[PDB]
Amino acid sequence: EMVKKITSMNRGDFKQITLATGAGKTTELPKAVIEEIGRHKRVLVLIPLRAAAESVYQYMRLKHPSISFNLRIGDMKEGDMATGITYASYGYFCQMPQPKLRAAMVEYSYIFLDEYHCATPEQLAIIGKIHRFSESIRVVAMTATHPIEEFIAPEVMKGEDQFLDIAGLKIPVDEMKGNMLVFVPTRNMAVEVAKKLKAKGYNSGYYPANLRVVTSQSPYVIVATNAIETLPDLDTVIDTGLKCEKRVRVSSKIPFIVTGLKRMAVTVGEQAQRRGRVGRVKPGRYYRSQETATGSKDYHYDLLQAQRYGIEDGINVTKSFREMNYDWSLYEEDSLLITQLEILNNLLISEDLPAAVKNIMARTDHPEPIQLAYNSYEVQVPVLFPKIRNGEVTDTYENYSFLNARKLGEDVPVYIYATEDEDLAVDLLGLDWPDPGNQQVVETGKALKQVTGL
Repeated sequence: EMVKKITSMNRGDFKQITLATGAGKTTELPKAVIEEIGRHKRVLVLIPLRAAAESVYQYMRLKHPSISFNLRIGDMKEGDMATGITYASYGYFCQMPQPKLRAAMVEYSYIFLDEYHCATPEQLAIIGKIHRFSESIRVVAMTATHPIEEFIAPEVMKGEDQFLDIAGLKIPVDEMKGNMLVFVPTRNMAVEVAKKLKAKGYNSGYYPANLRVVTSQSPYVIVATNAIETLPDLDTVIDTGLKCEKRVRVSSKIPFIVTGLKRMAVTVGEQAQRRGRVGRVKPGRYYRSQETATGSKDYHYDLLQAQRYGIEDGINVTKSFREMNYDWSLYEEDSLLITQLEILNNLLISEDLPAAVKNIMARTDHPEPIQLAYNSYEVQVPVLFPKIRNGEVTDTYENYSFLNARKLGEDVPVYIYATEDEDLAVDLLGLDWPDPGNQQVVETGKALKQVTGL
């Protein structure tokens, strides 16, 4: 039925498709579109995960031997002209330079965007990069967006006397005749307060081989992280409603960009994963905490990692994102931070990147190679900041391949981009970030003070 909606479209129109019925919104809708449009025509489907693109590819070449199917999760294909439907990852087209990306994308009758709501750096790069020639393409963006009892589990006050201590959540002792699953933010608590249940008397386990031995005996009470990737006869769910995910702080004073792991609330979909862990077998329970699960995923960190894919081509990934989201209306905007990340994206690409630094990004194991690109405007040698452990300065450092870095000492560098832990060392060692020495970063700073005021 939605086929004649999709087949109304000219080159230069976009549609958002909400419906996600059956085991394949991304399987059945393009099938129906290529039935109507013809097997002589190439159709593109873009899937976040590499494995999901392969899984859907295997299933569709099996259910449908009349229609041709193609997989693109690896290396580039030059002059690629496969005539059927193509299941590809976003990372695949993220290899492509802008002439090649254009040359690839105009060759399709339709381009289907699957699970745009994940907002991975490869996703935000692609969707922003294709909107640059939005006039030449037909773009369709689709998404997904037994009894369970609701109680907001109340927070435990310090020094307080039919309840048990579960990381500051009030859950009754009577619910320890069942089988319960604890969701926690810190990668540390799932070792510690999971040990505590065993130190209280409750049979417990953390986050494969250790899981199989733990799962068999009862009562079982497990503390776990975000691993949907079901469960042996799960009775009850407890949720702290929080997670540990990356944030980006922007300031007009050095360091301009600060990033790191932070305790933030989950989304509605990410909560539905926690709400939907029990129930299917028998009517189970749900105990969340007193924080609102957000409507959208806060993507601003991934948007920063996304800027890396615009450097070689000279594309402002953040500018390209802003305009795409004005036309297509895919995501929620924090106007101020988006506006702030843009001026930094003007700094990032204001100059040609030095050939040496352009090598280091490609071959290193640094989790944030973008940090090297931002700091190259002020620093010619990367700086090893002493690692922070349990909020305190250590003697340990990060050994990252190809960095050729200088250890901090007391010499504090002029950094445009820093980490919370790097910023904390400078607080705690009793030290100060110096002022900008390069005028282009001065210019960016003046601009960021201006855009916060309004």
